[PDB]
Amino acid sequence: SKMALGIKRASRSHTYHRRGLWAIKAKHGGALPKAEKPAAVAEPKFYPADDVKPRTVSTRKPHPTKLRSTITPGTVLILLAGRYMGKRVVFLKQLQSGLLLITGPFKINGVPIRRVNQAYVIATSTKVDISKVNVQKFDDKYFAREKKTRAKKTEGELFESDKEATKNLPDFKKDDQKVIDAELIKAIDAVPDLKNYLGARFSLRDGDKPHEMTF
Amino acid sequence: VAFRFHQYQVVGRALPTPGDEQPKIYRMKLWATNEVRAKSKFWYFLRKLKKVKKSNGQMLAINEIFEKNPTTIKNYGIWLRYQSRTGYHNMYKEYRDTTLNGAVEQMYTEMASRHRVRSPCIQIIKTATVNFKLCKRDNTKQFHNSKIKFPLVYQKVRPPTRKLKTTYKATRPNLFM
Amino acid sequence: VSGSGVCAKRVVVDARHHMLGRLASIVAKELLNGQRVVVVRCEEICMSGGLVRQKMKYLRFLRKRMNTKPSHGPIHFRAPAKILWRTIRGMIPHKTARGEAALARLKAYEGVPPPYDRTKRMVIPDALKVLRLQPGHRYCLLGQLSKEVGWNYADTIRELEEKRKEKAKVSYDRRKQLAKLRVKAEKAAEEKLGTQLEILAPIKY
Amino acid sequence: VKGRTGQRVRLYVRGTILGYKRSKSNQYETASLVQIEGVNTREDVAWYGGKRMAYVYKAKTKSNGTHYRCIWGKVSRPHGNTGVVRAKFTSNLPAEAMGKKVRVFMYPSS
Amino acid sequence: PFKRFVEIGRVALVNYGKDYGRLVVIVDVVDQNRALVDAPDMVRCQMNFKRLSLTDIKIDIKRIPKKATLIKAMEEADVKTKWENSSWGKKLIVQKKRAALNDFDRFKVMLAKIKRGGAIRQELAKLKKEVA
RNA sequence: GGCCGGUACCCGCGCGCCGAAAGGCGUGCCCCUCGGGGCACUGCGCUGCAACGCCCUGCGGGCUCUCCAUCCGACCCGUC
RNA sequence: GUAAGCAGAACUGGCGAUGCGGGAUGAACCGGAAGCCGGGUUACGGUGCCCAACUGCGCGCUAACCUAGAACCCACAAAGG
RNA sequence: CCUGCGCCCGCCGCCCGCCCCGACCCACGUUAGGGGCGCUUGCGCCCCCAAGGGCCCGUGCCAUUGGCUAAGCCGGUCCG
Ligand SMILES: [Mg+2]
Ligand SMILES: [Mg+2]
Ligand SMILES: [Mg+2]
Ligand SMILES: [Mg+2]
Repeated sequence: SKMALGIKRASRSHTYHRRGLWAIKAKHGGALPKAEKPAAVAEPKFYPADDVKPRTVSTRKPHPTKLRSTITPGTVLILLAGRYMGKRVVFLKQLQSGLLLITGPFKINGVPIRRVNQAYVIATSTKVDISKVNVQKFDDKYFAREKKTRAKKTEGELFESDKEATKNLPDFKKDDQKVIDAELIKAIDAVPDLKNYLGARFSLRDGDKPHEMTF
Repeated sequence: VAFRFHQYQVVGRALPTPGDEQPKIYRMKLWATNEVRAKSKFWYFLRKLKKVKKSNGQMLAINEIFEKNPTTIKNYGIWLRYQSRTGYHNMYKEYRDTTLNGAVEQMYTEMASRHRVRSPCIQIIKTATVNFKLCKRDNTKQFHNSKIKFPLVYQKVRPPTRKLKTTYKATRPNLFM
Repeated sequence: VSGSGVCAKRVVVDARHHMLGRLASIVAKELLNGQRVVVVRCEEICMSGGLVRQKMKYLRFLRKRMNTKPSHGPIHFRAPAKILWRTIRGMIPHKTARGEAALARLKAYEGVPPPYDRTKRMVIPDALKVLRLQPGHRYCLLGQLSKEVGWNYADTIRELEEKRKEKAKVSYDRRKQLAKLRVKAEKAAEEKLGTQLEILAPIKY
Repeated sequence: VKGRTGQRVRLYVRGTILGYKRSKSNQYETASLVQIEGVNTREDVAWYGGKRMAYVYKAKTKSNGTHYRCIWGKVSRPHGNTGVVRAKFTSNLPAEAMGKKVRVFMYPSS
Repeated sequence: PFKRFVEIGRVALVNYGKDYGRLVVIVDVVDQNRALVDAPDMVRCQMNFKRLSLTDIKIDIKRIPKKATLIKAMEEADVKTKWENSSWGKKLIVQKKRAALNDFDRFKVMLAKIKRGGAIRQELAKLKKEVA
């Protein structure tokens, strides 16, 4: 219904409703409000020679990426790129930036609760029942890096010293993975053989055609 | 499914003229690949038979004829006029096929093969169903027998679709009829 | 013909009873694609058209020699392996680096010299006599053709292939016995596992 | 085979680099031709159309800690009736590149 | 002697095209190449012997039967189940099931077949040691 | 699925609330009358799409410079 | 003119002055006339290898013990069996 | 035969460079026929269409830490 949606959105009356010009006929009496003259700073510190153009605070409000039809909270994905390729994970929930949020769990797979792009995953037809996992604590800030300054060039005394020390991933993430993998193993033992499944990794051995291979 | 020929009937007449204010009407049964070619053949036969040209003619109706029972085999006869390299001749051809429409295809193919005669050189004088026990050609007559049985001397070995086919195969195929 | 695209280090071809030119085009495209091929039992390649026709074709080929220096002219080979290698070179572009690198991947033999006995010998379906020649039309074996254009090793291939066939037959009998005892093992383990093996009931044959 | 060393998962479907987009007398080195192991139909490449490949080779000198180089590309569209594909690369391939093997992953997957 | 002839009623597997795998009864032959195939879900149509693979089952019917008569003859000769249960049609049935295994079922088949392999290996080694 | 573009107008945004968000939310007419749909009065201003990466004096980046290999093209210029 | 890839005219187009795709090769035969690039689709002609595209789906005839035969011009065959 | 200050060969301690990603698979033979197993060695039963099949821990960050280890498998290596 892409084009029916196009017309239904495109109606002048429906655009009145959508922009909500009522409740703009509410506040300023029985009429549409005036607008005024901002920008009375009158204090330019320096005058560029080129014709000046201000910063773009972008007013375009892009649509959200559409999560694939074959993705359900609880679906066993297939990672495809990066250090966890072949790893089979379980999809927790497609988070607010658009990226998928998956888990090993780390007790069996070594794949922590981590962010994965939707492009690099192949949803399998199997599901798990996980409506009693409490995932609300995960978001973009949990994962946002605050990547540090490039003044630290990794030298012969940094190489294994970072391995040998622990100034790394924090202990609240340590405890996090414990709570999620507990409440998710309690959901995996239900599905027979699934722990062994997830323990395996998908390998496209000889005589395997992906166009033929279902998932 | 699709048929390379279709038996139309075209009905036409000369343009109105002050005398003979209703010019007489001609019907024909023509094979072609579509409407416009059937029409263009119709004016051919009413300009070499009935002295009427497309300019000084008018076409009133063109119907596409279909077949009664596509599910049954019908011994067909075709009486046909054709041009060899050094003259003209007249042929009679008996076919077994489920439709006259398929019989005409089979007949152009036979004239293009047995005689290198193309389509622009062939005319179908008369077509009819020459039911069994009255057929003339031996190759038609030899399928008029229940309790028929014959094995398949010629059977292409071939994978069901283009996907299943590879270039090397371990075992020499087992062919048996 | 674009190739199979298969992944073997070497693909052998039991070239017994295949059409010379058809096997030659299939193999030539495999070489140009870059997959290393080895064709054996070349002494058996069947060629359409009777033996007398292939004869006169080859004896016309003998006439073609450089007048002022026969040592420089068309080099007429006799052994079936080299007949095949020349028929394939006629199909590969052999005056460029790509084409000569292609022919570097071809190795053609009469018989099956070791280590090509203990191996699966793959036949190319698009070229077999049974599938490409109507039964009853003239054909000749490149072994007979060379035996009559003066390749003096038809005998010496023949004793060696009799020896190789008997040495293969004894080992095939041994593998029959080993496979019938593996089959009794097949059923012995199946009867020892019950519901453990239900999942393979519908996809087994 | 058993008890082997090498890669432990194949997440890519191997193929040969086949030539270029050629007429009978021209090359347009921009679009290469690629054969995937296992595709035998023009509609079987429908599922590969878009999936990304890598030409992996190795030079004479170390760079960034390796001899290995890799030039990236992707399956644009089908070519012919037998599942050969046309590949578009960031840089056009070498002509020594044809006959060698190229890795077709499934990354940009659907 | 030949074991199999194109003749009235013989059921044939169709082995090429978009209708691969169907059984069809050759109820009448057009000429030395084309015959009429009658099928339960497919209406009687001509199809060419190059696209038919003759099977082992014959049903004993008339020429161009009435559809009800052909269906009851298919029941009395039991072609569906005999075709399914014979090795040739079991090949097609198993081949479509292996077509329709997904990733996790394929994994469980892998497990079951590793364990089967180990069992056969151990049993064979024991009986080979019993063999002297 | 492929290639191109990425916004001074076409779109889009604020001027109300609810909603992290796609989005929803009002009045009056016409329509079938479930579902629900059509139309409607319209105003000010603003108006360069995003997210995360990799490298940063390096065994890096890329070069229009040089040599070489491969593929395709390719006859020796002036002239009657 | 016996004819000529000859000599002289009529209508038009081409080459000359013009690349490019096809006819293996060719100034004028077929397609088609152009700034430099990215993407798509075609014309002529093709899909066995050289060589990009099917050893595709069909039906017939030919069996050539002469170099069977295989492109508009075009690289011929005749009377006659 | 094999360089008296030269070389060859074995082992293990490794480093690079090549190749590769399961780089697993011995029948002959015809195709107007054939293949496996039994007993009259002639006849039963079964199977024949494509390796489109079989086989292999096939499942470990090319692979975390230690320990025991059946039966089985695979490799290096001595023997024949
Ligand atoms: Mg030259
Ligand atoms: Mg002069
Ligand atoms: Mg283009
Ligand atoms: Mg090609």
